[PDB]
Amino acid sequence: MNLYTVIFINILLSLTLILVAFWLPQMNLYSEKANPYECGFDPTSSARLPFSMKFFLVAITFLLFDLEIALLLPLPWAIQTIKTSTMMIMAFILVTILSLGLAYEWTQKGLEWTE
Amino acid sequence: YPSKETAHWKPPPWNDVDILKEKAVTNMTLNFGPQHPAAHGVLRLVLELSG
Amino acid sequence: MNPITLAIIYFTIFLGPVITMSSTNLMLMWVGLEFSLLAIIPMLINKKNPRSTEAATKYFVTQATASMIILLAIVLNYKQLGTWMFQQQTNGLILNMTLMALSMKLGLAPFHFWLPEVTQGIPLHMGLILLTWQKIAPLSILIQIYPLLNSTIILMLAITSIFMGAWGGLNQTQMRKIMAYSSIAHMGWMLAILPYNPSLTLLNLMIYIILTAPMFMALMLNNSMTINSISLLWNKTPAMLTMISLMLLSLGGLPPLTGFLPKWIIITELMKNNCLIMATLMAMMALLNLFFYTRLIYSTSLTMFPTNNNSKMMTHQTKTKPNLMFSTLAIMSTMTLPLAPQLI
Amino acid sequence: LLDLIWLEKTIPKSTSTLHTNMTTLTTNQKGLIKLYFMSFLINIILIIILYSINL
Amino acid sequence: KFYVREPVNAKPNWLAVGLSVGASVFMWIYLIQTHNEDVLEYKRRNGL
Amino acid sequence: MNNYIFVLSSLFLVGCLGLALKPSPIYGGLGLIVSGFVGCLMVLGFGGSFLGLMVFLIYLGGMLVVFGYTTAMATEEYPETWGSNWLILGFLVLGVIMEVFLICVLNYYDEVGVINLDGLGDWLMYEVDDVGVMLEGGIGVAAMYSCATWMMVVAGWSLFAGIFIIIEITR
Amino acid sequence: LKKTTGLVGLAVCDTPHERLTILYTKTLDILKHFPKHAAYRKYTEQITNEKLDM
Amino acid sequence: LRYGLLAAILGDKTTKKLHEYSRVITVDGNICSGKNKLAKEIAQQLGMKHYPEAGIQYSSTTTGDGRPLDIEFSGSCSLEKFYDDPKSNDGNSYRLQSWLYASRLLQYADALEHLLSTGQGVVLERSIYSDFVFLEAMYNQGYIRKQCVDHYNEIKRLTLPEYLPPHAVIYIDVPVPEVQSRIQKKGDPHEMKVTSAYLQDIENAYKKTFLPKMSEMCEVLVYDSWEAEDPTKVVEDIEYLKYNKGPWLKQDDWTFHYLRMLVQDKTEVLNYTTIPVYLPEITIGAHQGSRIYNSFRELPGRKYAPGYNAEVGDKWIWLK
Amino acid sequence: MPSTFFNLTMAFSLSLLGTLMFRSHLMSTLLCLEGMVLSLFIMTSVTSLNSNSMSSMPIPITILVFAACEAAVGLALLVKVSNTYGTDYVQNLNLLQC
Ligand SMILES: CCCCCCCCCCCCO[C@@H]1O[C@H](CO)[C@@H](O[C@H]2O[C@H](CO)[C@@H](O)[C@H](O)[C@H]2O)[C@H](O)[C@H]1O
Ligand SMILES: CCCCCCCCCCCCO[C@@H]1O[C@H](CO)[C@@H](O[C@H]2O[C@H](CO)[C@@H](O)[C@H](O)[C@H]2O)[C@H](O)[C@H]1O
Repeated sequence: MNLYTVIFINILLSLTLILVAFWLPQMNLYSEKANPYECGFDPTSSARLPFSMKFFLVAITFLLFDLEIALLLPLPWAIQTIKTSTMMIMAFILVTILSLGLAYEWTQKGLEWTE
Repeated sequence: YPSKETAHWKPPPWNDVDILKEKAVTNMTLNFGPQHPAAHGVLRLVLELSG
Repeated sequence: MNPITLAIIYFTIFLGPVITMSSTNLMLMWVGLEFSLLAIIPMLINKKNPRSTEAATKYFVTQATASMIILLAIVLNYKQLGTWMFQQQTNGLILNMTLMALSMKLGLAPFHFWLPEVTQGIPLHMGLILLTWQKIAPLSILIQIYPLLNSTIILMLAITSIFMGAWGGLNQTQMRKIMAYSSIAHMGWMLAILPYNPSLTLLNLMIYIILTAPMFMALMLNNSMTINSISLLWNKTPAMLTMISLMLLSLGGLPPLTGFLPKWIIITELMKNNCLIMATLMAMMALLNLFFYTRLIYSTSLTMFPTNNNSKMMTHQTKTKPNLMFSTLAIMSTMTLPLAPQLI
Repeated sequence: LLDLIWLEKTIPKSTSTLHTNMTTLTTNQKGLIKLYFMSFLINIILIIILYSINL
Repeated sequence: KFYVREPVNAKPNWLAVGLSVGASVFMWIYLIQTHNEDVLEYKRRNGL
Repeated sequence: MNNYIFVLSSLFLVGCLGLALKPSPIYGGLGLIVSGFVGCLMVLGFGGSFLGLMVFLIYLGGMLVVFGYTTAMATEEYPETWGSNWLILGFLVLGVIMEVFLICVLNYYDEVGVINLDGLGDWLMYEVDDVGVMLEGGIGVAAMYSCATWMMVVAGWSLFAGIFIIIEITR
Repeated sequence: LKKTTGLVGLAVCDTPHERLTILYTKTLDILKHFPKHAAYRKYTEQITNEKLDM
Repeated sequence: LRYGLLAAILGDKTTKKLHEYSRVITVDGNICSGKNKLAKEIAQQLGMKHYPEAGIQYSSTTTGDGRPLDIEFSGSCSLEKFYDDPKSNDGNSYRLQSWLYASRLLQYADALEHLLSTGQGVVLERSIYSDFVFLEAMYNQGYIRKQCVDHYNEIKRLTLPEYLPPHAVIYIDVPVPEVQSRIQKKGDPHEMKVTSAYLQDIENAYKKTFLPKMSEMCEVLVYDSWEAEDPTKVVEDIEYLKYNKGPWLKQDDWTFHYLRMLVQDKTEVLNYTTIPVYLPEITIGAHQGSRIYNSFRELPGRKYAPGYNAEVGDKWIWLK
Repeated sequence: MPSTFFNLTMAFSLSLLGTLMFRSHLMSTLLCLEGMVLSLFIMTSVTSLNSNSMSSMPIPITILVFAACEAAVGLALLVKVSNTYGTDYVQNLNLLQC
């Protein structure tokens, strides 16, 4: 119950600061003030248009590497096993396969940003 | 067996390659200035950026 | 593709099904399914043309949905029986959903609209894998649970697919789509006889594979992909016409050819089990298949279609493409009925 | 009246027609995944209903 | 001599041929030995 | 507290309902983040720990990459929220009320069955080893390094092949 | 052989004498087609012959 | 071993053999532009291999006996007949054009195969890239039909994208009056009937399409008539070309391997030239095609496969 | 347990329903699939924790791993279709109708 209490207290503190920030200041709302910002000149186009991601390949590769992280995170409890040799062999194979995948991607220019 | 709909259908390309209506690449248009920390105050560099 | 990618991708395509058929655990069978699904897609999209990408996307979405439904079935069976295999006591809806989702994976009707499109999009040498090697795993998953399946659902799907494949075959001019529809019909027979005697389902799978692979390699020979295109073999490669005719007729299922043995034996089993109406209807509707194969035979072997001036240089140039496996499979598929007793 | 017309219409040509009508009814699909998966949804519902009613 | 591009299959691949003939004779010998052994074992297990 | 777990499951249902209604991918990612958090909490309340935290971590990473992809490809001049489309809004409210009414109906027809709102929270945990020590789910998961090495082999191969497959799909 | 030229983008030429003889001869050939009275012809021929001789 | 993935793994990497003079130069020009002399001389000086211009008999000359075959087998298209009657109602003009395009495609495949295999360079006299000029000229003059234009463009779309363009193009520009003068001097009875309008259309197509299109990727040099002579000058220019422009730069071992596999199989090369588009000019009837095929498949040495013709002088058949 | 399993099954059902009926953007369909993945993992996790079966807790992690791999493949396919057509709209994926 303690963790819930403290997290709710943090939420309430942040939200209270926001509400004070929105209801205390004196305001004046008008179109020119409200309109978006772009270095003093009007937007040539809206910011919702497609924005090419030049690291898409590395971004996807991150997914698989993070799942490998997941597979590895049990090691602190694994080492408390009796089959230490088996655990060692399996972890070594896993990490070496990780390294080989990364090395192949590197040698194949996966990490070089796309232009 | 042609029917009402299948009249507008056309034979598929011999090689699988299909001629497509060109996709114009529309680079975004940023305004690197005038009021930018790196524009030295009075440059409206109209950058045309891809990504 | 570089050699290492070829090795890994092909090895994974080979691994997936082997895991599925050598796994005692439902989660591991699901792992085999996912292996096949993931590994096939790069081979499909190898060409990187607009049609290829769309075919790969269709395959991906459909197969992912099927895999999730199967995984739900597995998880609910776990919730019920504390185990990872289907038991006689397992809830009926779980088995119904498994049959339904493996039907979607296999391409059976009415979940069949996806197969023709993907087959049309993808190249022939991968169409062969799609219509042969990728069916072994799902059908194995069913066969391992055959005693518990639902006769009503299975017969409904089977007859639906026979009718749908037969009707779809007529309209199509494209060889790739024609072979997709033939796949649908033959799978319809396979599932029709699955609940009663899976040995004959496996017999039909074997004969269908042994007949389709030769035909796909025949198409690969001249990259033929249309009725008009295949019509030019009398000029480009006359020798193959005889065996192409025999093989199309066998797939249709005429008596002297092997194609009869699957249908005849399956009808025999169904009649033994008193499935007269479904057996009759399936046998009747399996003749549209002979019709839309006979049209091909007419176009290629029995009549000589107009040719082009430039085929003369194709004549001049030499050819070294037909394999030994083509001859072996073609003969052993279209001249083996007298050894039928050993097959069953 | 009979041999060249009515018999041909009744036995061969009626069958030929009906089957062509059915192939042109079924095969022509617009080819969109949205509609295809809608049909798969209808299959879902129908199997559920059959299971329920047959108990 | 007649052909401009050297015929791909100009002379027999002695290696492939010798392998094929050797495999065939070995297969026939093995099969005959196996058939004899099977007959002998059938007689042995069924009292002639 | 009696209604703790049921409330969490209902919130999960609502988040999944929003995702199914399919707003713009940005709101889809936000909804799935909330749903992943609630699911992690359900797992935590069911005695789990490592599994809930792992789902939360992996899902945060996945939605990060997904958002990056959406800003680039899955974008529109006017992204549609849950409330923007009147049909989406109406069916959101309809789904909420429908689930409420379905809960009531199942409770009424089966007083004890799939749902036991009366007696709710009385069957969350079934058994616990009171004086045990090694009962933590991390142990079961780590078993992949000893008793279930086949699981590790297949999963590691899946990721390895994923590297090559992704590179060649994106070539 | 010079490892580098100070100027950026101007890469070292392995066969400078051959390249120069080739270019100068080509120039002297194209000049023949100018009218014999052309001041350009006269001056450019003097210049090119000087450098070719060097 | 046939070049395959196995040989590629074990060696036979194209980049291992490529050298400075391993290029694909294409000499181009209007009729009687002196192309042949310059082509031979460039090839000789640079140590590369010269490929004469593809004719109606190219496939026959390069396969089997190497002897020119009958025209019925070799396309039934006559250049002399084209000049005598260019609008003949038997459709000889477009038949000739399609056959020449297909033969140029075959020659290009052979030259690319040679380059990627031996590592030697190749010099060519016109190619598939430059071939469209003649078709455009025929269409403009009115000798061929718009459907034939459509057909040729379609086949080029199917075939051209697969192969890498030539490294450098060397275009000889000679004005139409002097083209006519040279043709008169050559004094071919049937060639003398080519019209100035036709020659000017060829020249216009060249300048207004081919050179602008090639300069986008290849390295394009233009020599007038007076510069064309003294080929040593052109060899010098080729020597001091620097190719920083073109699809060639981004290739590597595996792309070269797939191109090699495509070219090695001459069937795949010519597959799309036989698309079953039923255009009367190229379409042949079943009876005539069957007669031609039966006649061909009993010519001395063309009944069985290259290695199995006992009549010509092959033996060990019972073992092969 | 019972109410939780009912709500989780309903959640998976709704996400499956969302996947089956599209709505233009392919990315949203991928997200719906991913949500079904979440629900299935939760089902397995709660079942295992309820049964105290620590030998089956290795399996939800395998579910996550393989679902992540397929999601990555899906994202790559989205990238390719976007390169082809300029958007991820599923309407454009209609060529193979012929
Ligand atoms: C009791 C059971 C036994 C009875 C079984 C009867 C089954 C007989 C099936 C015969 C089918 C033959 O199918 C035949 O297809 C050809 C195509 O060339 C059609 O051919 C005709 O079609 C239409 C007329 O409708 C014309 O436009 C066309 O030019 C003409 O060729 C025939 O009209 C049809 O009869
Ligand atoms: C109980 C099952 C029994 C199955 C056995 C019978 C098989 C039936 C075969 C059906 C297919 C016959 O295919 C037959 O094709 C011809 C043309 O080829 C169609 O006939 C067509 O002719 C021309 C175009 O070609 C059109 O002008 C005409 O309107 C159209 O109908 C017939 O309408 C169709 O019936």
